[PDB]
Amino acid sequence: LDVVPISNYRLINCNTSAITQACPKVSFEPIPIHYCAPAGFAILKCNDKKFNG
Amino acid sequence: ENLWVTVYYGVPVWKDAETTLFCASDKRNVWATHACVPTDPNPQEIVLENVTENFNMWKNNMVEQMHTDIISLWDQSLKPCVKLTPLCVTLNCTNVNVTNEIKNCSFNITTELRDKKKKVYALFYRLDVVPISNYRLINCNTSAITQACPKVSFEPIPIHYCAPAGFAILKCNDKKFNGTGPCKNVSTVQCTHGIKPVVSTQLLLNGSLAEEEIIIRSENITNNAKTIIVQLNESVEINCTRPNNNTRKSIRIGPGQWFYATGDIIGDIRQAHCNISGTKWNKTLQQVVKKLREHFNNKTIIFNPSSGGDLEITTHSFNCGGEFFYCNTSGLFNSTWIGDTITLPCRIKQIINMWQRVGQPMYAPPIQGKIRCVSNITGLLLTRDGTETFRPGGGDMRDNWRSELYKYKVVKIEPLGVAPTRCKRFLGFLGAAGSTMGAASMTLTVQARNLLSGIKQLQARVLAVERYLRDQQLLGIWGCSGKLICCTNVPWNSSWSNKSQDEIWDNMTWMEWDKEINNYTDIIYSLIEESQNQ
Amino acid sequence: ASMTLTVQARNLLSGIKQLQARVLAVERYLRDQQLLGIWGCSGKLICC
Ligand SMILES: *[C@@H]1O[C@H](CO)[C@@H](O[C@@H]2O[C@H](CO)[C@@H](O[C@@H]3O[C@H](CO[C@H]4O[C@H](CO)[C@@H](O)[C@H](O)[C@@H]4O)[C@@H](O)[C@H](O[C@H]4O[C@H](CO)[C@@H](O)[C@H](O[C@H]5O[C@H](CO)[C@@H](O)[C@H](O)[C@@H]5O)[C@@H]4O)[C@@H]3O)[C@H](O)[C@H]2NC(C)=O)[C@H](O)[C@H]1NC(C)=O
Ligand SMILES: *[C@@H]1O[C@H](CO)[C@@H](O[C@@H]2O[C@H](CO)[C@@H](O)[C@H](O)[C@H]2NC(C)=O)[C@H](O)[C@H]1NC(C)=O
Ligand SMILES: *[C@@H]1O[C@H](CO)[C@@H](O[C@@H]2O[C@H](CO)[C@@H](O)[C@H](O)[C@H]2NC(C)=O)[C@H](O)[C@H]1NC(C)=O
Ligand SMILES: *[C@@H]1O[C@H](CO)[C@@H](O[C@@H]2O[C@H](CO)[C@@H](O)[C@H](O)[C@H]2NC(C)=O)[C@H](O)[C@H]1NC(C)=O
Ligand SMILES: *[C@@H]1O[C@H](CO)[C@@H](O[C@@H]2O[C@H](CO)[C@@H](O)[C@H](O)[C@H]2NC(C)=O)[C@H](O)[C@H]1NC(C)=O
Ligand SMILES: *[C@@H]1O[C@H](CO)[C@@H](O[C@@H]2O[C@H](CO)[C@@H](O)[C@H](O)[C@H]2NC(C)=O)[C@H](O)[C@H]1NC(C)=O
Ligand SMILES: *[C@@H]1O[C@H](CO)[C@@H](O[C@@H]2O[C@H](CO)[C@@H](O)[C@H](O)[C@H]2NC(C)=O)[C@H](O)[C@H]1NC(C)=O
Ligand SMILES: *[C@@H]1O[C@H](CO)[C@@H](O[C@@H]2O[C@H](CO)[C@@H](O)[C@H](O)[C@H]2NC(C)=O)[C@H](O)[C@H]1NC(C)=O
Ligand SMILES: *[C@@H]1O[C@H](CO)[C@@H](O[C@@H]2O[C@H](CO)[C@@H](O)[C@H](O)[C@H]2NC(C)=O)[C@H](O)[C@H]1NC(C)=O
Ligand SMILES: *[C@@H]1O[C@H](CO)[C@@H](O[C@@H]2O[C@H](CO)[C@@H](O)[C@H](O)[C@H]2NC(C)=O)[C@H](O)[C@H]1NC(C)=O
Ligand SMILES: *[C@@H]1O[C@H](CO)[C@@H](O[C@@H]2O[C@H](CO)[C@@H](O)[C@H](O)[C@H]2NC(C)=O)[C@H](O)[C@H]1NC(C)=O
Ligand SMILES: *[C@@H]1O[C@H](CO)[C@@H](O[C@@H]2O[C@H](CO)[C@@H](O)[C@H](O)[C@H]2NC(C)=O)[C@H](O)[C@H]1NC(C)=O
Ligand SMILES: *[C@@H]1O[C@H](CO)[C@@H](O[C@@H]2O[C@H](CO)[C@@H](O)[C@H](O)[C@H]2NC(C)=O)[C@H](O)[C@H]1NC(C)=O
Ligand SMILES: *[C@@H]1O[C@H](CO)[C@@H](O[C@@H]2O[C@H](CO)[C@@H](O)[C@H](O)[C@H]2NC(C)=O)[C@H](O)[C@H]1NC(C)=O
Ligand SMILES: *[C@@H]1O[C@H](CO)[C@@H](O)[C@H](O)[C@H]1NC(C)=O
Ligand SMILES: *[C@@H]1O[C@H](CO)[C@@H](O)[C@H](O)[C@H]1NC(C)=O
Ligand SMILES: *[C@@H]1O[C@H](CO)[C@@H](O)[C@H](O)[C@H]1NC(C)=O
Ligand SMILES: *[C@@H]1O[C@H](CO)[C@@H](O)[C@H](O)[C@H]1NC(C)=O
Ligand SMILES: *[C@@H]1O[C@H](CO)[C@@H](O)[C@H](O)[C@H]1NC(C)=O
Ligand SMILES: *[C@@H]1O[C@H](CO)[C@@H](O)[C@H](O)[C@H]1NC(C)=O
Repeated sequence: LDVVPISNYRLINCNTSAITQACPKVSFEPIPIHYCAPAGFAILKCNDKKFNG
Repeated sequence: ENLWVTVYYGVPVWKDAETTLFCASDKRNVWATHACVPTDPNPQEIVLENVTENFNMWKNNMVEQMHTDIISLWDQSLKPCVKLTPLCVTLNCTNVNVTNEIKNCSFNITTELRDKKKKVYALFYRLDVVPISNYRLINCNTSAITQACPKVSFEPIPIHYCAPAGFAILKCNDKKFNGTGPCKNVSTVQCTHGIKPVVSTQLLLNGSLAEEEIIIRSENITNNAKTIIVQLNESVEINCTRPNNNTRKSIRIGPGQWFYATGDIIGDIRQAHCNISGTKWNKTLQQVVKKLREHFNNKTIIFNPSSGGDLEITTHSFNCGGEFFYCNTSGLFNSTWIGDTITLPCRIKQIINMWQRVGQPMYAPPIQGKIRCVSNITGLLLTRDGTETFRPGGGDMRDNWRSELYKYKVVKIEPLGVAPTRCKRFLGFLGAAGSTMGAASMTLTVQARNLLSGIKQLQARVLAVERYLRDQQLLGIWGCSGKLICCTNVPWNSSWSNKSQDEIWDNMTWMEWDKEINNYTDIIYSLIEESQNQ
Repeated sequence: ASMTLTVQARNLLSGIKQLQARVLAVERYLRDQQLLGIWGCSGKLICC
């Protein structure tokens, strides 16, 4: 899936852009991020069990 | 008798100052990086009655500010695109199929595959190619050539400059005002008019016109070391064209790296040129000379072509539809004055070095089809030789901007001050500046509110807050932390001022008062702080 | 020492790292002033 026919083949993105490899020491495991309010603002939360949106 | 020092805050006075201004303006135009805000759809102008202010366009720091911002916008806009360093190879150039100025060059380039090369052809203008398998691009031995980002036009967008909190921009409205001196009609504005960042070298294009007559502005009309800016009260149209039906060819250099080359030319090869009406040009010169004879004695005045230097200075350059033209103006500056259509041939270049920055060339991609544009000559840049001789010239861009910013001055508001009185313990912003103190003291809230109203903007905002707080801390120390008018118990010294209450309050303005007791402020402020601790 | 309070009060106001330092200095100044306003004597250095 990463190789495309054109001494037979080319990498799939060589005619469109630069491919950057993932930095090898960097994992992709999700870390929970909390979003918090600045001074002057507040975040309100809805607690209705059947609330759809 | 019984006079005491009273502190007033929000007093409509000011002192000259330099600061950071912000833009206001309103795809991907080179001058539209959105680094700054939209305009005010209805900005106000406040006439200051009875205000005389000394202006000096040659000491105006707004010019330096504009020059720097223009360079920055240009450079930011050219960062995200293709460099042409892969093209610095030897070219094989001939003239086999062009004419019975343009060379047909072949060369090798890379492709998206690093192990492959191919031979390609392109047309180049002679001015961009230097002989050494015969030729090299003109800047390959000195720097990297970056092509213009292909989706970015260079058409000027008016930029308004606006004052930060704590500052004001004053405008001079005298019809015959030249570069310096007192202006008897001063208005306060939020922002400047929009100024188009038009780049040109001998004639000024698309600027403002003079209202009554031609105005000749110079720092020193009697020097030879200074330029002369001549503003016309009537425009002269200049019709420029690039008649060759050039085609565009797109060449792949690498992985998403595209180069735009001139392809072949359809039809005849013709020379670029500009058309100026003969009669308007002559009327313009009779008037330019007529007003020049008012500074010069009744001597013969002659005009000659630019005396020397490179193409950027000897010719009139401009950007017309994205192409960079250089035109020969010897057909205009060639005359003697004593007590049909003009055709200027031109040249086109693709590799340019703007604002005299050596080592930073840019390649303008060719533009598909014919180009035509009509511009307004609104002024001239002249110099003098050591009969008086004038020549067109001056490649220093600050002179173009001085022709629009000459009416504006930046001042800093100084809201705190004192005056004696008998107490013991809608005009708009600065509208009261020309009023007497007894009237002006009633608009203090208007100015107090205007003290609060990228890194350079954060620094400006943080500093304005710090200034505000330093004044509030001082008032808290003296007393009356919550008031704009504060009576204290320091008695008034007739030695600071022996003027009567009527002279001070019903005749003098706050500006006059500020000057009158300017050197006692470091005494009075200390006395207030000291009496407070008793 | 209580007679030199203005000397120190004035020295509370007197790149990114400098902007952060200056913004923070302002914020702590204001927090002290807000507190004094809540207690009373918002404009005084000595408050009974
Ligand atoms: C002083 O002030 C003068 C007045 O403002 C200036 O003159 C004006 O200068 C501008 C900019 O050069 C001229 O505007 C250009 O006019 C071109 C002519 O098009 C004509 O035909 C069009 C047909 O549809 C019509 O719509 C136009 O109204 C007009 O009749 C335009 O083609 C050109 O368009 C550019 O901007 C477009 C924005 O969307 C863009 O889409 C265009 O793309 C085209 O070209 C590119 C090039 O690669 C192709 O790739 C595209 O596929 C497509 O073909 C193009 O980028 C623009 O509107 C204006 O006409 C002119 N006025 C006069 C009276 O001539 C002076 O220049 C100022 N002086 C100085 C020194 O600056
Ligand atoms: C690509 O690799 C293949 C590998 O099989 C090469 O094909 C032949 O491989 C055998 C393996 O024993 C060799 O003995 C042959 O000599 C190879 N052929 C040739 C002509 O040498 C194939 O040639 C390689 N292609 C390229 C471009 O190197
Ligand atoms: C880069 O090369 C790839 C592969 O040849 C191109 O992708 C093909 O584009 C055509 C366009 O119609 C499609 O029909 C094919 O199905 C695509 N192939 C694959 C594997 O997706 C791609 O368009 C090329 N990019 C450029 C800029 O030319
Ligand atoms: C540069 O291009 C010219 C193009 O004319 C080459 O000159 C000759 O071109 C004719 C065209 O029919 C060929 O038949 C000749 O064989 C070319 N001359 C030679 C000596 O081969 C010229 O040679 C090219 N130069 C380089 C460095 O390639
Ligand atoms: C890069 O190459 C150009 C072209 O040879 C050099 O420009 C020439 O410099 C000499 C110096 O005396 C001038 O006399 C020529 O008139 C210049 N030629 C042109 C076309 O302007 C340039 O100096 C070289 N740069 C470096 C760093 O060597
Ligand atoms: C002094 O300058 C002001 C502008 O600051 C002039 O006021 C303008 O006058 C024109 C006359 O048609 C009006 O259209 C504008 O709307 C006025 N502008 C403002 C802000 O009021 C004023 O006329 C000038 N006075 C003199 C003696 O030159
Ligand atoms: C070139 O100068 C002419 C004449 O001064 C400008 O055309 C007129 O400008 C006035 C300004 O109030 C308008 O009211 C007229 O409607 C304009 N004429 C037309 C036909 O629209 C012209 O706009 C100037 N060109 C540039 C590029 O500034
Ligand atoms: C612009 O106008 C000002 C004001 O008239 C000129 O300044 C005067 O220049 C004469 C020259 O001898 C001095 O004696 C006056 O004292 C100057 N007046 C002031 C208020 O300083 C100025 O020279 C003019 N400049 C041009 C290029 O016309
Ligand atoms: C404006 O230009 C004139 C002419 O160059 C200056 O006048 C000269 O000033 C120098 C200074 O010492 C004298 O030595 C010359 O003899 C003066 N020449 C004349 C003709 O008087 C004048 O000083 C300049 N003014 C400013 C403000 O720069
Ligand atoms: C520059 O081009 C303009 C038009 O774009 C010319 O203006 C026209 O001139 C003819 C001359 O007979 C008039 O009949 C038209 O009515 C004019 N059109 C407009 C809109 O005014 C202008 O003359 C050209 N300038 C030069 C120097 O040739
Ligand atoms: C502008 O064009 C004029 C001619 O129309 C050029 O002047 C000529 O320059 C050559 C250079 O060798 C002289 O031999 C001629 O005698 C000059 N002609 C006249 C009438 O003096 C002028 O050099 C060109 N200027 C620019 C900046 O290109
Ligand atoms: C300025 O205009 C004059 C007059 O048109 C030009 O004088 C010409 O000079 C050339 C020089 O070789 C003579 O051959 C012509 O016969 C002269 N013209 C006339 C009518 O006698 C002068 O050259 C022009 N200057 C420039 C720089 O072009
Ligand atoms: C420059 O020439 C081209 C081609 O001669 C003109 O554009 C069109 O090109 C297509 C290509 O297939 C032709 O089918 C069209 O008939 C051409 N248009 C016209 C009106 O002939 C292009 O317009 C020319 N440019 C100019 C400014 O004349
Ligand atoms: C500018 O000065 C004029 C007078 O020099 C001021 O006009 C006076 O305004 C007062 C206001 O009550 C009137 O009582 C006087 O009768 C006016 N004098 C004249 C001669 O009409 C004018 O108000 C001043 N401008 C400002 C903003 O205060
Ligand atoms: C690889 O090259 C050989 C050489 O003939 C060809 O037969 C084969 O079909 C090619 N394969 C691809 C994917 O191009
Ligand atoms: C381009 O590369 C080929 C490779 O053989 C060479 O023969 C040709 O002369 C090169 N072209 C130029 C203009 O150097
Ligand atoms: C190009 O190279 C040929 C080879 O001899 C030479 O004769 C010709 O004069 C050269 N042209 C340039 C511009 O160097
Ligand atoms: C420009 O100034 C001259 C000076 O006399 C005047 O005669 C001419 O009418 C003015 N032009 C305009 C458009 O007002
Ligand atoms: C311009 O005025 C001068 C004055 O002598 C005259 O000689 C010249 O022919 C005039 N030019 C035009 C285009 O009328
Ligand atoms: C005025 O200044 C003199 C300076 O010696 C001082 O002695 C006097 O008391 C002062 N008067 C007032 C009203 O401050």
